[PDB]
Amino acid sequence: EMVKKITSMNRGDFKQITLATGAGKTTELPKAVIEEIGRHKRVLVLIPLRAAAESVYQYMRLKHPSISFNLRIGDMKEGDMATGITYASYGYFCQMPQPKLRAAMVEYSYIFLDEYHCATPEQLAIIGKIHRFSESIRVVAMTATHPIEEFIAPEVMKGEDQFLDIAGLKIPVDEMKGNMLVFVPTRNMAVEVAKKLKAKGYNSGYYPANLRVVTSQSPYVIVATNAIETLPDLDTVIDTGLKCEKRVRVSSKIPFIVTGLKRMAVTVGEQAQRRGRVGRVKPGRYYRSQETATGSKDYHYDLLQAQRYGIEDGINVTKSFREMNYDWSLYEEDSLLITQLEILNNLLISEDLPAAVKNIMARTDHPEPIQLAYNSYEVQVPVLFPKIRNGEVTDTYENYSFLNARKLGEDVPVYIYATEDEDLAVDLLGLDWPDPGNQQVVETGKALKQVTGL
Repeated sequence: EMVKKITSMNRGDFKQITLATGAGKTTELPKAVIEEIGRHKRVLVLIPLRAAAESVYQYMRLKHPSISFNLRIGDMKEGDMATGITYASYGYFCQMPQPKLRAAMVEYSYIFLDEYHCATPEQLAIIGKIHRFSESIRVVAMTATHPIEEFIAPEVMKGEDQFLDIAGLKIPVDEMKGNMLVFVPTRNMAVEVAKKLKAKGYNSGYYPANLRVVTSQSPYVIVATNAIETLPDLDTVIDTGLKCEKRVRVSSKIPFIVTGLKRMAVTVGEQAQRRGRVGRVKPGRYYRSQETATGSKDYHYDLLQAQRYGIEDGINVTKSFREMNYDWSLYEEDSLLITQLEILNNLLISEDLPAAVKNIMARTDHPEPIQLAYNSYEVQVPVLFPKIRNGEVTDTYENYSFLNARKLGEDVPVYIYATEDEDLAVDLLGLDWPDPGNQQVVETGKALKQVTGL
């Protein structure tokens, strides 16, 4: 039925498709579109995960031997002209330079965007990069967006006397005749307060081989992280409603960009994963905490990692994102931070990147190679900041391949981009970030003070 909606479209129109019925919104809708449009025509489907693109590819070449199917999760294909439907990852087209990306994308009758709501750096790069020639393409963006009892589990006050201590959540002792699953933010608590249940008397386990031995005996009470990737006869769910995910702080004073792991609330979909862990077998329970699960995923960190894919081509990934989201209306905007990340994206690409630094990004194991690109405007040698452990300065450092870095000492560098832990060392060692020495970063700073005021 939605086929004649999709087949109304000219080159230069976009549609958002909400419906996600059956085991394949991304399987059945393009099938129906290529039935109507013809097997002589190439159709593109873009899937976040590499494995999901392969899984859907295997299933569709099996259910449908009349229609041709193609997989693109690896290396580039030059002059690629496969005539059927193509299941590809976003990372695949993220290899492509802008002439090649254009040359690839105009060759399709339709381009289907699957699970745009994940907002991975490869996703935000692609969707922003294709909107640059939005006039030449037909773009369709689709998404997904037994009894369970609701109680907001109340927070435990310090020094307080039919309840048990579960990381500051009030859950009754009577619910320890069942089988319960604890969701926690810190990668540390799932070792510690999971040990505590065993130190209280409750049979417990953390986050494969250790899981199989733990799962068999009862009562079982497990503390776990975000691993949907079901469960042996799960009775009850407890949720702290929080997670540990990356944030980006922007300031007009050095360091301009600060990033790191932070305790933030989950989304509605990410909560539905926690709400939907029990129930299917028998009517189970749900105990969340007193924080609102957000409507959208806060993507601003991934948007920063996304800027890396615009450097070689000279594309402002953040500018390209802003305009795409004005036309297509895919995501929620924090106007101020988006506006702030843009001026930094003007700094990032204001100059040609030095050939040496352009090598280091490609071959290193640094989790944030973008940090090297931002700091190259002020620093010619990367700086090893002493690692922070349990909020305190250590003697340990990060050994990252190809960095050729200088250890901090007391010499504090002029950094445009820093980490919370790097910023904390400078607080705690009793030290100060110096002022900008390069005028282009001065210019960016003046601009960021201006855009916060309004």
